[PDB]
Amino acid sequence: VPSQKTYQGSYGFRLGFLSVTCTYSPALNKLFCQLAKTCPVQLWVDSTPPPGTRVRAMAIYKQSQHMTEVVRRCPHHERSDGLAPPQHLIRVEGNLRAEYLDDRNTFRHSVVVPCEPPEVGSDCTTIHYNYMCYSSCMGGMNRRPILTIITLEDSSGNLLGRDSFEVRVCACPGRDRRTEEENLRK
Ligand SMILES: [Cl-]
Ligand SMILES: [Mg+2]
Ligand SMILES: [Zn+2]
Repeated sequence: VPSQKTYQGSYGFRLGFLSVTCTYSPALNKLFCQLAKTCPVQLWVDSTPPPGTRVRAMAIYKQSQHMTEVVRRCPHHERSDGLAPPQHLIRVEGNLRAEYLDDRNTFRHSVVVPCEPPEVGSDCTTIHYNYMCYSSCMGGMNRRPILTIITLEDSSGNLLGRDSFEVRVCACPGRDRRTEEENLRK
């Protein structure tokens, strides 16, 4: 099972977050988003990682009883940008250099882009992710919560930093965030 251990590493790596289409709960460390819509995830570092640094996104099941199962789309949502394979839950929007990878040992999917410097007008680098299947989809996540694990890696795949967040893909992310936050209070 892929580690979800937070690891700021030598570069001080950590994530930040911004009709609601995507909303992040700091209290829950949980992103709520609509199907296939833009999810801006910010990459923050204290110092600039070397040339060739890469950023990988991968989904895992949050519950220990499901951690060994590969997160994939349900059959219905398999059937596009002509780049993300139809089985991949997570895709990147707006990056000409996205790589879609299947682990040969674990069968897990991931998407990698080069680590780029912050865009003009921003103190951080933002990646736009899309989630291609609902949390509730029978045959896919089937109501099981997931984590997205973001790893900062060197050009050879070695770990430089790690952070993570829970995700719910749902039709009414603002309402679902409110319900889960109010339920946490009560
Ligand atoms: Cl659900
Ligand atoms: Mg955090
Ligand atoms: Zn689905």
